[PDB]
Amino acid sequence: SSNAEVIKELNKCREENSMRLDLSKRSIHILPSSIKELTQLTELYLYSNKLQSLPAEVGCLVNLMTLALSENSLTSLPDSLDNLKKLRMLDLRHNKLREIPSVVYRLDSLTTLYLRFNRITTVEKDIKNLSKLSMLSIRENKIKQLPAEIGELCNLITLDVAHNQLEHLPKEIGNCTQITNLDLQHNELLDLPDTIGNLSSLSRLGLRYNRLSAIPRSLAKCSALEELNLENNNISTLPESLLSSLVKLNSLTLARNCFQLYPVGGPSQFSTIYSLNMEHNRINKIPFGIFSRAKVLSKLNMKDNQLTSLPLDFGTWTSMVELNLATNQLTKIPEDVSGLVSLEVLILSNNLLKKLPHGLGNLRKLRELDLEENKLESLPNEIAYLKDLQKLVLTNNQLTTLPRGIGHLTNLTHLGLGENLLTHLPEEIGTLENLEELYLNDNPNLHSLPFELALCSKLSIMSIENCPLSHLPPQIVAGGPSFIIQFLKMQGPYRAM
Repeated sequence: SSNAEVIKELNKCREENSMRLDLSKRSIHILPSSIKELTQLTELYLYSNKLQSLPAEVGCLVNLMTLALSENSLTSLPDSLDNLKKLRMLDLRHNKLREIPSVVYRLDSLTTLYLRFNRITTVEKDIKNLSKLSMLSIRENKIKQLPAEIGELCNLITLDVAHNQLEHLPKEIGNCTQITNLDLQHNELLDLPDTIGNLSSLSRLGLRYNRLSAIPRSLAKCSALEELNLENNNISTLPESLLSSLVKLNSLTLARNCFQLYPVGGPSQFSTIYSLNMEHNRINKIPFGIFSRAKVLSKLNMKDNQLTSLPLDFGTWTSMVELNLATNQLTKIPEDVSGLVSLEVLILSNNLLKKLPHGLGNLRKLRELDLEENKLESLPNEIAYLKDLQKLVLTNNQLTTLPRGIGHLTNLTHLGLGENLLTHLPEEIGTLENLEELYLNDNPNLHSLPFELALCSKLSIMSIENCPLSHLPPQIVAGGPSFIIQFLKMQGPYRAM
């Protein structure tokens, strides 16, 4: 972009006396000093350019309120910006700064300051001069510690310091009582200050990917929290009565932390939570009656744990919609499962299940049932009642035959039967009118396919690898699933139709 275009637009802005000037996305390398004349400017946009400095004449724009400089190559700012006593927003993201430019600390009128994607390493104590600051985003820098003077930003509402190197938070942060969004994820925090509980207005607290070994109990004062995501830390236990005090908390994630037992605090500590994710831990037992007050608990994720049995109150979980028990040590499913009348998704992959209970047939709302990597010897006949079942994954088991009720899963689109010991498919496979995918790969004893498989008019993916299929002609089997479906139509009773 030629500079002469920029000069012409600058003249156009002068004549129009536009309170707004937008020079963004013009690959400007250097800016003309004539900018001095545009004293009427209240908004100046310069984002997505190649600027490496600003001219000191920018400080002449004493009426300027918004200055957007993001997505540049700046390393400093001219000291003349101190004249902008009306500047409310300063945007300096993706800009290759190594320190907050000193002139920024003197802009006592700022309410919004963006410094993302820069190589800033510390916030100096002069941050207190920005007493009117309500938005501070110093995300994605190399900051190792925050100054205690951060606590004088009493008007701060959102503090976004994610993807930094904070080891501890300054205890003074509690004096910022108007904070509602505190993003601290992808840091190296080792503990949280007890004064965090003074942020009584806090609704969003981002803590995942840090190194916290515990949570302060004073956090229980932050009753405005709606989501507590504590993923990827060392938390092994929660403070007693922490959960039961967060009466707005609807999403709890305690994943990838070192929990061996469920959090202490009794059934009342889950009474307001829609979703509980406790994956990748070492919990070996779900306590009896733990969800007795969890009237709105819909999603329970227990993947990658050490559950050896389900609690005997399992059937009481009427409200449950999605239950994930994958990568555990379960040897059986209690008949009580029939109480889960609202259950829609049941993930049981990577367990030690040999049989499924009769009660599996009462899961009238079950749509997805994943049973991959178990030791299943057979399917119960009641499988025929899962009329809303759409996905039935049975890969890597010891299944040998399918019950004739399998054809009653009229809503089934996915039937995964890979890595099993199947000898035949039942002829009722042909009533799966909506069957779209049928995986039969690695069935060493599947020597034939029923003619009725030709009635599955939507079947669009089928795996036959490492199946003998010896009752089918060698040329047809080598021709792939297209030729086998064609062969079963024309040699079967359904050709003339």
